[PDB]
Amino acid sequence: MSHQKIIQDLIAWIDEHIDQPLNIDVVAKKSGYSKWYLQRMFRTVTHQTLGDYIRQRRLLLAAVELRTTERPIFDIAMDLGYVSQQTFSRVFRRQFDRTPSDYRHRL
DNA sequence: TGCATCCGTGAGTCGAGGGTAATAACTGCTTTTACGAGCTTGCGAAAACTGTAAACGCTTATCCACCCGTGCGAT
Repeated sequence: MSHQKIIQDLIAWIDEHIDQPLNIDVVAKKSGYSKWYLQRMFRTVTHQTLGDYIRQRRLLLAAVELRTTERPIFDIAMDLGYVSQQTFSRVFRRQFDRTPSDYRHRL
């Protein structure tokens, strides 16, 4: 089994469990590998990062929880690896170039 | 020294059903008291509006250290 089949399984590993507290100590242990070694092979298969991409699906989930659900900004961050919305609102100007308040207005 | 008038006594719980009636003047005249009518203050409400330290949600400016963007290495 080549490693390009490993990371193909890893793209369906998280697509249901980004609302869960999913950390690297779960992803590495339930893959059969170590904590660091999964990140070296992750570059040569999809050209992007791993610890930011789980945020990139988490910040994708916050936008589809804002354009559909009435949940506030402060405690969507509580389930997605943040302890407050102060940093969680800040990276959204990097990921989608918008404010977490301004997305729901422009339809 | 009787004799004659007089004041003061006379069980206790309950009970039922209730309260009266005879008879008595008219007039003109003058002073006091009440009853409704109509105001005057004033007092408790409704409906607006001008001063402050927090007043509901929410962005940034920072600092920093867990983690690890990757590379290269461990047997």
